[PDB]
Amino acid sequence: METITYVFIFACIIALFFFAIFFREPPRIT
Amino acid sequence: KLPEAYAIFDPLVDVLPVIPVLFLALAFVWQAAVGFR
Amino acid sequence: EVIAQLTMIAMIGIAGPMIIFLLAVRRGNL
Amino acid sequence: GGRIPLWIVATVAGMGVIVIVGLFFYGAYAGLGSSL
Amino acid sequence: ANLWERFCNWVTSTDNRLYVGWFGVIMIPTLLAATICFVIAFIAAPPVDIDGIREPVSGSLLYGNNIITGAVVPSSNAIGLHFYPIWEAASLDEWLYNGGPYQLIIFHFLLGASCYMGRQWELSYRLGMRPWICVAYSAPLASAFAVFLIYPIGQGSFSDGMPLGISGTFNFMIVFQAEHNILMHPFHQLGVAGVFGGALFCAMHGSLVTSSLIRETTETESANYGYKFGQEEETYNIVAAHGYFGRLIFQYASFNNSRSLHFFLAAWPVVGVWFTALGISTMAFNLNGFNFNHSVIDAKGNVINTWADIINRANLGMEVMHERNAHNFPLDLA
Amino acid sequence: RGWFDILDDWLKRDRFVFVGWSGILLFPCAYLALGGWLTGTTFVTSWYTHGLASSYLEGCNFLTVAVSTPANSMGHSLLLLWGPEAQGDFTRWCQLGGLWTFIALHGAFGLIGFMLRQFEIARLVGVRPYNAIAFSAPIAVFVSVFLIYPLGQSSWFFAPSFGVAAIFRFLLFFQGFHNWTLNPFHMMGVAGVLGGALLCAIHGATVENTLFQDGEGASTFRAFNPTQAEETYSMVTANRFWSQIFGIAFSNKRWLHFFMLFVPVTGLWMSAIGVVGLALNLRSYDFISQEIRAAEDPEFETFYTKNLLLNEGIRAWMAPQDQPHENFVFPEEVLPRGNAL
Amino acid sequence: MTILFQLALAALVILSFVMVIGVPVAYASPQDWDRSKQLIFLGSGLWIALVLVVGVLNFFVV
Amino acid sequence: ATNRDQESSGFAWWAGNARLINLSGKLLGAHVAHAGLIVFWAGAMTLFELAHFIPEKPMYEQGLILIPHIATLGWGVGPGGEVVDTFPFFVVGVVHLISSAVLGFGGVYHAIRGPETLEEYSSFFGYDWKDKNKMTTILGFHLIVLGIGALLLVAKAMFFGGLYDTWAPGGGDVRVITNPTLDPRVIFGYLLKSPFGGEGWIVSVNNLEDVVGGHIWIGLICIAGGIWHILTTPFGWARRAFIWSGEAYLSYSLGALSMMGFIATCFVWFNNTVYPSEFYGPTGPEASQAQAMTFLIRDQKLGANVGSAQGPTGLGKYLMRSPTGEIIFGGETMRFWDFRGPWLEPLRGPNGLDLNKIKNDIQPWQERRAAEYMTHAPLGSLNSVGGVATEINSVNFVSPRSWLATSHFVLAFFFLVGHLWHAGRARAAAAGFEKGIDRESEPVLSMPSLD
Amino acid sequence: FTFAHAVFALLFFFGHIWHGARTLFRDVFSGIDPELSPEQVEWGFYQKVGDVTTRR
Ligand code: CLA
Ligand code: CLA
Ligand code: CLA
Ligand code: CLA
Ligand SMILES: C=Cc1c(C)c2cc3nc(c4c5[nH]c(cc6nc(cc1[nH]2)C(C)=C6CC)c(C)c5C(=O)[C@@H]4C(=O)OC)[C@@H](CCC(=O)OC/C=C(\C)CCC[C@H](C)CCC[C@H](C)CCCC(C)C)[C@@H]3C
Ligand SMILES: CC1=C(/C=C/C(C)=C/C=C/C(C)=C/C=C/C=C(C)/C=C/C=C(C)/C=C/C2=C(C)CCCC2(C)C)C(C)(C)CCC1
Ligand SMILES: CC1=C(/C=C/C(C)=C/C=C/C(C)=C/C=C/C=C(C)/C=C/C=C(C)/C=C/C2=C(C)CCCC2(C)C)C(C)(C)CCC1
Ligand SMILES: CC1=C(/C=C/C(C)=C/C=C/C(C)=C/C=C/C=C(C)/C=C/C=C(C)/C=C/C2=C(C)CCCC2(C)C)C(C)(C)CCC1
Ligand SMILES: CC1=C(/C=C/C(C)=C/C=C/C(C)=C/C=C/C=C(C)/C=C/C=C(C)/C=C/C2=C(C)CCCC2(C)C)C(C)(C)CCC1
Ligand code: OEY
Ligand SMILES: [Cl-]
Ligand SMILES: [Cl-]
Ligand SMILES: [Fe+2]
Repeated sequence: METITYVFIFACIIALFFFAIFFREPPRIT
Repeated sequence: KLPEAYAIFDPLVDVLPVIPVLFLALAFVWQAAVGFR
Repeated sequence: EVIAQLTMIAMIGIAGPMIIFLLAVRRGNL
Repeated sequence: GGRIPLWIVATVAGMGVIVIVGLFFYGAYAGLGSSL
Repeated sequence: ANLWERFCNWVTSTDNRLYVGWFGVIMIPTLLAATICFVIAFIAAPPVDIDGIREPVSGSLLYGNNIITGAVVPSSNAIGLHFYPIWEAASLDEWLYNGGPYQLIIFHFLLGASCYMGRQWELSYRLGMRPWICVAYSAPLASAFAVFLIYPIGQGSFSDGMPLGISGTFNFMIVFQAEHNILMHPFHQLGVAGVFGGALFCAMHGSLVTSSLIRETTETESANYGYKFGQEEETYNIVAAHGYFGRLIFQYASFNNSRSLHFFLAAWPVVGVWFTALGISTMAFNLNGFNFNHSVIDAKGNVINTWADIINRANLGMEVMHERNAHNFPLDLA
Repeated sequence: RGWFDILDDWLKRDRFVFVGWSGILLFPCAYLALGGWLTGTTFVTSWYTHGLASSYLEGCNFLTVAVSTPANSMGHSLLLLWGPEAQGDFTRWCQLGGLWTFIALHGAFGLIGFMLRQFEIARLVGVRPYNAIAFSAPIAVFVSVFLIYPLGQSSWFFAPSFGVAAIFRFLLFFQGFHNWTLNPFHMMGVAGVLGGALLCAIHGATVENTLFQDGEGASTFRAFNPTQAEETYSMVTANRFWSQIFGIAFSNKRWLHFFMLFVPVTGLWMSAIGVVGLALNLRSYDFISQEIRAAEDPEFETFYTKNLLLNEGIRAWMAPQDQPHENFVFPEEVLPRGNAL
Repeated sequence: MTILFQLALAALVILSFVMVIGVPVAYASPQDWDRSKQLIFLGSGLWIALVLVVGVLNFFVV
Repeated sequence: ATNRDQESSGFAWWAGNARLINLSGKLLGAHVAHAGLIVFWAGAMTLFELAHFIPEKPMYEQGLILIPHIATLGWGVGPGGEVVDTFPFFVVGVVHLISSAVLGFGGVYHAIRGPETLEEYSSFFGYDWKDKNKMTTILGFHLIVLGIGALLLVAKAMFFGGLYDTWAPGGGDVRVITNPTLDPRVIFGYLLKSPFGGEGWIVSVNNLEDVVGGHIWIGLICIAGGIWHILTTPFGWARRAFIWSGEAYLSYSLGALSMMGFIATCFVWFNNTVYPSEFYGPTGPEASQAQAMTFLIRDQKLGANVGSAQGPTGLGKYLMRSPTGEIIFGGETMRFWDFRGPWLEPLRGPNGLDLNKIKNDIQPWQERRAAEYMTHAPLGSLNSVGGVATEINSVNFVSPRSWLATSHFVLAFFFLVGHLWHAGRARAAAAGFEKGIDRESEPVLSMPSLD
Repeated sequence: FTFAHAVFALLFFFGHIWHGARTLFRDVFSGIDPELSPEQVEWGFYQKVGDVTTRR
């Protein structure tokens, strides 16, 4: 169970990365 | 040892290798002279 | 012995600043 | 107020520290603290 | 145009969400191969005989590790500095036993991060920027080359390279202290100044700029909305930050030129970390930290211990226990 | 104008070195922390407290001089010069370690003074006091390491001695007895310091490499007027660079400098907390699961077990001389050692 | 001729020592490009001769 | 104000040597004067080493880095590297040092008196950085000069007394080379060797024939390239690939020098042919192999059968197999089994170390060398306490190999930084945005958003 | 008990600093005055730091 848990958290972070790059709030020039 | 003829120059010879560092220092004495224009 | 060493390097060392000094008096081309 | 040029005091003062420090490294090899 | 020109134009395009570039053509494959191997070895690779003494160290999560203890283990001392590609093994099983993943990961990683650095230059050229961010990155890059490549070379073995793990790194640091007295090495003292000072100046700059933010918001909204992206004008009063900080210390220990202040921020940590990467890189060749062991003695000749001698007793503790089964002869000469 | 008001006037005068009310605390305690350090690393021994030399006078160099902690037998005494131990005798005070408490406590009140000075100057100039707030992390470190940690231990003996190599010894003590590298509070502190160093370097380099051409010479420093309105570098080109190089980028200058404050300040605070634990020997020393397996399975080895073996060598090899007051006698045959070495 | 080689040798050294300070001051002083042309061109041949003379004397003492 | 201040030249004092970029005559003086400094140091240092040199101590016990370079060239040395005539050291010393003064003189003249710029005084010496024909011609001249230099080494080896040959029997001796290796299968086989363990790229060159023959090829290669470039102009492809500027050429050479310092570093660390251990002390690998040899010898004398002794791990305590089966020394030194040295190769057989030779044929000179080398391993502290980091003060030693390898790694690293700095700047300056971004035409502002 | 309270005491020091500053600097919590001149922060203009009444 502990291996699954460490792997799951690591895998959530990689998915965070993807959304934070590709689905960021686009910076725009007000 | 040096050749015994040049023994009286042993202490000159001990200090000679550091002379190139004094050139670097001399450049700063010089720019201080010209006020770092 | 070491006064020999220190007296040589005393003279060699001041040699540089003196050049700068002389060239200032003559309003040399510093 | 400025009779001695700054570039001179700099050189004098520098070679003064160089000496003091130079001496401290000498003492690292002589007398107390030299392992001898 | 022709096909090669379309490709060149896509490769170097400043309109791609992530810049690719010529350096990026080498970086992408090499970083991907390093990362995939690393993730899979960290989770599933079987024990590795790091020290070449048929005494395998388990590094992976499935063989009873956690995040803190796990590692990709350096390759066998029996291999030394020999190249150990997968295809030089008789089987994957032999490759896993002898630590091949480590070689594959660090070489692809060093290459990709070398090209990460060149990519930084390259994108800055396409954008019309000044080019020296990549110089800044050279400090961390140089550091990584030291623990993963230079130090193996000096010592004859990638088995003495820094492990890819949290506890493996600590192992590396302790052993390094016993064999090199890195704490007594000025280049590491310069590294610590680099990173303590880096953090100091980081906190200072952030605190000082934040102190002098221009009232542009109400007390119920984040002050951060006082800044609008791209905006022409500055959002803090540097004159005010100087006036505060010059009084904190004195007027000329404080910066009033923003460019000189930011160049100082860049240079202080970068230089310090260069020195500490040079520290590892020259201790790789056994020019070690200062040795003041039994340096003070009394008129008779008894040793009068100093803090250096106390450090040396710790060092000896690390020396005599590390790799406890790998020494047959009395001096640990590599 | 009352006399308090006239004294305010003079203390808050614009001079080369601002004084303030906070000065009355800051300058005297700071000078004496500094002074007693210089004095004590130049002239004072650790022979009676530690069995060590520790001054230039004895032949130590800049790296090995220390003002060393008082003997363990003093407990947590304040070691006042006029107190029961030294009884007003200056020489005996120096010899029993009084300069350590002198430095420790004058330094503490000087740090107070400095933070108040940060507050006092902020108020008069009219800026927000985020710098004083940032100074709270150095104070948490100093208090945790130098005061709280020994107060939980047997005596001031085990606080840090004020010296370059004395501090290195402290580092290694903490590895061998506390396994402090394994401690998550230290790990967060490492992240904040190395991360702050990172922010420091990357921010400085970005500004330097996105500058606008505001002059015509190759020395770019002279194209900045502290009173100009305009940003001196391009946030927009900075953002695009890092967006395409690293995938994300700052877009907000305020948040960026607030983050620079936050990261190293929060990291030192986290490390302070771990040291408060260690005051009590409440360490993250072991992983129980690894130990139960290792005890039962002689073929199970990890970097975690390899490091404890090193810890074990540090403790036994260094303790007799590092804690002389314990009169530890370890025969050769009990010393842990691997093969040959 | 032992003492005669030490003669030439400190000649070299007391000539180098002059030529070292003198040549750069001579050069960056505007006054005497010509008043000092002869000086340096002489000390030069003098320097060289001294080196050569010391070079042959070595093989009579060293 | 002939440049020489910041208002006119655009560079501040701390980058004042960039004021010289387009002052060919002052720039010529800076280089000659600086060459002066290099040849001065060769001269002062050698004499310094001579004054401090005791011929009865090994070179490596006395902090010497330049005299070992002279000894390797075959001067002043006899069998086993014994010093037999110090006079040549003196000569190298004085001649360089004398020579520094003429160099000295020439640089200070050009940097002060002479024309600041050369291009109107004589059309041959003056140059424009952007003249692609003039640059390749200077390159060609220097190429030829280098090629000659390489052939000077060949001349010393073949016609003028030979080179120290650590592999020459009887324990090493100077020796004239008569059959240099010309087969380019060998000479250029070294270039295609892996730089990894057991191959060593060109660092592995282990005999003086290959060394001399490589320098015939390189000399002739440089002389032929010199002519090439003197007669040619860069082709279309090369013009479109490079930046043609003073600073870019500088960055190309900083690149080159960096690469070379790193190679030097590994040369002095691993190679015991053109850095003989007689002179430089043992290599790190050598010292560690020597330790295992020393303790093999001691225990065999006591009665140990060293081929059948199982150590604690299950591997042989003295001898084990490398991963391709060779008999090698055991213990940690298993990483060093690639080591080859004259003291050790007599025990080597077709399958590696030969147990019959180990049981019968170890001579006292091998025992001595192995003990000497084990106790001059290149470990020491920065203040020159010899040994491991935990050693007590007493032995005042740091191996020349450590000094030469650490100094040149440091140097090669900073010269790679220099490359990146100046290459980057040269590209920016050529594109015209090295002073910053043009507010009125900011490039990113004319680009579409990423998202 | 001891661990938690010493830890909590330490953190609460930081809250004292945070809330103390916000009381004494409430006026500029949202930012510094956008119309503040160097006569007020630069050196010498005022004999007492901050006091506009101290010209020259
Ligand atoms: C200091 C030495 C030096 C320098 C700086 C130059 C510089 C130059 N040479 Mg010259 N050259 C030299 C020595 C030198 N040469 C010598 C000694 C020879 C004799 C063989 C030549 C022969 C020569 C020829 C025949 C040509 C040049 C050309 C050029 C120009 C283009 C070079 C180029 O593209 O770089 C190299 C850049 C490349 C992109 C080449 C890519 C090849 C790969 C990436 C490198 C690996 C190949 C390598 C040579 C072999 C591998 C060794 C490996 C095992 C380590 C440039 C001005 C060219 C020119 O325009 O002539 C007028 C040309 O055609 N040179
Ligand atoms: C190897 C080191 C080196 C060399 C060769 C040079 C050389 C040069 N520099 Mg650079 N420089 C250096 C280091 C060096 N510098 C460093 C470290 C700094 C930073 C402080 C600078 C900062 C700098 C600036 C700011 C400027 C130069 C300039 C120059 C050039 C003209 C200088 C001039 O007018 O002197 C004038 C000074 C004097 C006449 C005073 C005396 C100098 C002489 C040469 C002393 C020689 C002493 C020697 C012992 C002679 C006796 C030996 C004899 C027997 C042979 C010249 C080619 C200038 C330039 O580019 O001009 C356009 C310029 O403006 N440099
Ligand atoms: C690469 C270095 C170099 C270069 C390119 C130049 C180039 C120049 N110099 Mg400088 N100069 C140098 C070094 C250099 N000099 C040195 C070292 C000195 C001091 C000895 C001088 C002293 C000097 C003075 C005092 C004057 C010049 C002048 C000139 C110009 C004309 C020279 C001429 O026509 O000679 C023609 C060439 C010859 C007659 C060829 C024979 C010269 C020797 C014998 C060549 C031997 C090469 C050597 C053996 C190779 C090995 C060197 C070393 C590795 C051992 C020209 C711009 C003149 C000037 O500026 O105009 C007023 C001038 O008055 N130079
Ligand atoms: C005819 C053209 C020519 C030649 C042959 C040289 C030769 C040389 N120059 Mg170059 N130079 C030239 C034109 C030339 N220069 C021009 C036109 C400029 C621009 C004005 C420069 C600018 C320049 C600079 C800036 C510098 C040089 C330097 C050097 C020397 C390199 C030191 C070296 O590698 O020695 C190491 C030793 C070896 C590589 C081997 C041994 C040396 C051999 C025996 C010398 C033989 C040289 C001889 C003249 C060549 C034969 C004729 C040839 C045409 C076939 C070398 C003697 C450097 C120097 O030291 O000058 C003081 C330097 O800093 N040069
Ligand atoms: C080794 C680490 C280290 C040192 C030496 C250091 C030093 C300093 N930091 C300061 C400031 C700061 N530091 C900050 C964040 C940080 N500071 C950090 C790390 C350090 N900071 C880190 C890592 C951070 C990130 C959070 C901020 C935000 C500030 C400031 O605003 C302030 C400043 O102006 O920065 C430039 C200055 C405080 C001036 C003062 O109190 O004077 C008064 C002096 C007194 C009261 C004496 C202190 C007595 C000491 C505590 C004990 C005696 C010590 C001996 C004299 C010396 C012993 C030496 C041996 C131990 C080797 C001072 C230069
Ligand atoms: C070989 C020989 C010779 C020659 C020699 C020579 C060539 C010399 C040189 C010399 C030199 C070459 C010297 C120089 C010196 C210098 C100096 C001594 C400097 C110092 C510096 C300083 C001290 C600095 C300071 C400063 C300043 C100024 C500014 C800024 C700041 C500072 C602080 C940095 C003779 C003749 C004897 C003879 C015998 C042999
Ligand atoms: C304790 C006490 C006290 C007080 C004291 C004090 C206050 C003192 C002072 C003292 C001091 C106040 C001193 C000072 C000192 C100083 C020093 C000793 C310094 C030195 C330095 C140096 C040596 C430096 C140099 C350098 C370097 C190192 C590097 C870079 C460069 C230079 C050059 C800068 C009292 C009274 C209460 C009494 C009781 C107790
Ligand atoms: C340009 C310039 C510069 C630089 C300079 C230089 C780098 C120089 C060089 C110079 C040089 C490089 C010089 C040299 C000289 C040398 C000499 C002066 C020599 C002499 C020799 C002799 C006299 C010898 C003798 C002897 C013998 C034979 C035997 C043994 C003993 C004896 C050693 C005594 C500077 C940065 C400052 C500044 C600006 C400009
Ligand atoms: C002497 C000797 C020898 C030999 C030698 C030889 C024969 C060598 C060769 C050498 C070589 C043969 C080298 C080569 C090199 C190459 C290089 C180093 C290259 C580079 C290139 C580059 C750098 C490129 C770049 C680029 C690209 C790629 C793209 C576009 C852009 C650019 C152009 C930038 C031996 C070892 C046997 C032995 C001993 C001695
Ligand atoms: O430090 Mn100790 O030394 Ca460099 O090797 Mn010899 O022992 Mn082992 O393998 Mn990793 O570690
Ligand atoms: Cl270990
Ligand atoms: Cl071993
Ligand atoms: Fe900033």
